[PDB]
Amino acid sequence: WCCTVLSAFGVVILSVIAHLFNTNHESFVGSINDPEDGPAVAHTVYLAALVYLVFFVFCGFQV
Amino acid sequence: PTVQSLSERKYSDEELRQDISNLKEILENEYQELTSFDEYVAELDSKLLCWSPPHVDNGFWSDNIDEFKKDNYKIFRQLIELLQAKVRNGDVNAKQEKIIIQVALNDITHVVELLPESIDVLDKTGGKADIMELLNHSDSRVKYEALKATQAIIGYTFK
Amino acid sequence: KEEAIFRSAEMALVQFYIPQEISRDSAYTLGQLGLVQFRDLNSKVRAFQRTFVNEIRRLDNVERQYRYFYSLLKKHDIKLYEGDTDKYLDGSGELYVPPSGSVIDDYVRNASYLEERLIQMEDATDQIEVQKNDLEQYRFILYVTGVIARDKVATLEQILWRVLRGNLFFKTVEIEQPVYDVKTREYKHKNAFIVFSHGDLIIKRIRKIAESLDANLYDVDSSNEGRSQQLAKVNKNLSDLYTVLKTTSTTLESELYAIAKELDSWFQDVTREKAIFEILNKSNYDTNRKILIAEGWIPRDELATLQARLGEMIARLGIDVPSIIQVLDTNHTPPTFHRTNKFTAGFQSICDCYGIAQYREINAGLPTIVTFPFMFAIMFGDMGHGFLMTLAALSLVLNEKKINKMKRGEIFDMAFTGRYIILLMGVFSMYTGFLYNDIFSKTMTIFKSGWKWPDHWKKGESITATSVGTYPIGLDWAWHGTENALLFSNSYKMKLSILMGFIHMTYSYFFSLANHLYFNSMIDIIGNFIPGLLFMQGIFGYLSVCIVYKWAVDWVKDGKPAPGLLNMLINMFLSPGTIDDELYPHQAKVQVFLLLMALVCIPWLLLVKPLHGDIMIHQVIHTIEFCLNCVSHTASYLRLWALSLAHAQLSSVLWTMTIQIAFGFRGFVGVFMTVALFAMWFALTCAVLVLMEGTSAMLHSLRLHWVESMSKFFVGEGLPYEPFAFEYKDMEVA
Repeated sequence: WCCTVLSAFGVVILSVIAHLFNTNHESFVGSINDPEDGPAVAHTVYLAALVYLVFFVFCGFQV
Repeated sequence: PTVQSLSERKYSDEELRQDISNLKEILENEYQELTSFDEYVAELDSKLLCWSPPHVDNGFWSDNIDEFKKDNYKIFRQLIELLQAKVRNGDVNAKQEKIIIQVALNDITHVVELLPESIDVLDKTGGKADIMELLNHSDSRVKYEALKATQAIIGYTFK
Repeated sequence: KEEAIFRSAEMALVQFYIPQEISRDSAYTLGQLGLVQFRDLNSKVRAFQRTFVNEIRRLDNVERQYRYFYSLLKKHDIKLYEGDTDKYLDGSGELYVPPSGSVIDDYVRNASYLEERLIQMEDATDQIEVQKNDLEQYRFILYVTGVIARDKVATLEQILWRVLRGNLFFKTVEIEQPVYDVKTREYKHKNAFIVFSHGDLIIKRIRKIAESLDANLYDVDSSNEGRSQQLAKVNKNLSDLYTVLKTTSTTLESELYAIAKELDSWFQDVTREKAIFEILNKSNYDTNRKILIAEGWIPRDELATLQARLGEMIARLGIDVPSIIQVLDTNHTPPTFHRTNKFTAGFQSICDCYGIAQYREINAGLPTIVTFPFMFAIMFGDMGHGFLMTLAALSLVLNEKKINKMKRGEIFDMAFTGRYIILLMGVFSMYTGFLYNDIFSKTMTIFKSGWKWPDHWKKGESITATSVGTYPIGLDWAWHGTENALLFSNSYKMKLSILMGFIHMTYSYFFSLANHLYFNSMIDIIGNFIPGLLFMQGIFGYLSVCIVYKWAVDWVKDGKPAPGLLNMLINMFLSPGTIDDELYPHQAKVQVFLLLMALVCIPWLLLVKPLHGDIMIHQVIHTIEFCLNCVSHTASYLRLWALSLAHAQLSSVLWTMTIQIAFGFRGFVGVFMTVALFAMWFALTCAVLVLMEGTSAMLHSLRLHWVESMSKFFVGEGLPYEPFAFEYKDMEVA
């Protein structure tokens, strides 16, 4: 119940991170110090978002 | 109780205060009636009892208990037998008869705590067993009175 | 005509004349309205001289009876179903003002009768305990006999064989089920203590020893026929006692459940009656004369409503007796009442927690309602954090009906009362984050970044960017991870905090002028307002103007070196000026003149105020305090930067930890780790940052408020208004 909000927030954040990585913003893969494998960053963030959404579904309760 | 509550309330008129004092003084008639153990005994012998302050004579004074002790608990035993017969008469379902039966149950409960000899007499006469059987009275007040009487009888029985 | 939050709050004095007979009805109507504060004219005498002192004692006895009823309900886990009904009564009182009723004596008698059944139930419990003790004797089944808990049978046997060294047989028999003990308050496995021996003295000694061994002896006859008869009699008595106890328990439970159906309502009514009696005792009254004649406090705006309600009560009264109020003048200080809207009550409470404002008209403390969220935001910073806490405040605000229904809570009660302060704080923080390009230490760069590095950035060597224009709003989008970024942001929020703080101080000072102008206080104005304004303007406003100017002039293109703002202040303080650089050729002379004026303003504080004294020492102390406090607070306002930079660095470090935990190698195991890393980061951010940083920062902004803003205009303590409405608690019997 309580963890559902956390899972949803994590899913949203990971989705935003994946979008940024795919777009290759100045942050994240944009920085040279950070790994430049932008597609890899987007893939990792998207899969993390999928896991977070699965956690959201699991925590979802009806009554 | 209404007179007592009114006396508790504030009086806005001196004439009202005088009237309240006069009513309080006149309330001594109830006390005089209650102390009349002869009046209570006559009412018990009378076919009707109105649960007047005389119905609390035993609590009001030990004179009522001493009078009921007479003839080896027979003064109380006669009233107990009369109440048991009235219960067995089948008229107790009436509301006025229900009130009379409640008064009789209260009197029996007072008698039971008055002296264990009365309890022994009631048990011997079978009145105690009949009261215990009829403890599940339909009327809530009658039921409470019968429960109190049974508790008084049981309390002395185990003592 | 009603007045809102604009200036030192409004109130008025009025005397209400009422007939003696309708005193209780008028008191109930006023309490339901709750718009007056009766002056304690009759409370000058001691409490023992109260007119309703005997009625107060009767109400106290009724309250004691209600407390006993609540204790019984708790002892039998009653549901107190009237608690739901009590909420409607509070709602009924707040909305339609139901009549109180004159049956208070009837409820008093009912409470006495309930105490009668309470004593009866206690006696029934005692009888049940006795029967439980009697039931132990029923365990006797085929010389001294007794029963003892099995834990001590061996010890009793050893004591018997020692004290009675001779031969004495024993007949221990186990009990199938435990039996409750009185003192121990527990049921323990027991065993029979049948023992036989010769000698009367020996029997007495055995009985005494068993009694010392916490035993309860029994007189069961040895004869088989006699023992059987006694057992049958005991069984019959136990059955009768069990039936009687069951009936008594059922009756007591039914009575308690019936009482619980209206126990809360009766308690609320008793509390309302007690409050009415207490108000009457404090209210002025006479014995011979027509009772219920007194004065009190009431707003001017509520006069018509009070008259209409009094007329309605008189119509509802059983006697046509007029009831109105009279407004009279008095030099005794009036109270102060703030008109609290649903979303400004929290702000008003926060502002007035410091003290009680002076009297005038309208309502006061208003600018805090807007400034506190904004000043908390200016140090909260993060767009994401501000948005999250705004969402939390929205969640806590949309359910106000449920929030009122729910328990207030130890800390949540303060938070629930702040369900609207937190929302404004979140909105302001979201705006500040829309400026501070850091969602969570991240410049999203919605606009176009005005900076550009050289065309071919070195393979691994640092470079310095160049810009052609300014950012449309907020920090320039290129400042992310830059080495200069720390110093540039520091030099930014130096002037940011300085300018915001001076603006706040000057606006509060304007408030101060407004409060002086509401009164006459011409000497006060001349001696306090103008010279303090001269000080803070001609020093710190000049510093702020210089800070603005150094930003106005493009020293890069103009070529003139930029003078040090701190250097300029130092030159102004302990030199005739002539800094290594100046804002303008007159600006040096202008700064010298302003410093001279500020210095000359000190005697104005010292001596212009008295104008007539021994009390002038207080004025001199106040002047010194004003100067020192202005200097210290305007120096302090950089503490807003302190909090802001702390928040920004904390967010950056938290995100760095989150990225290191989550990204890793972006593998399947890496994704698994990130799945928990993101949640851990969110939990840490929420708890530490939001729950703490935000509460602390709200405290910091409020502290800056009381330290500087209200310290500029708050005139001192005053009389807090009282509504005198019925509490309608109907809970917390402790």
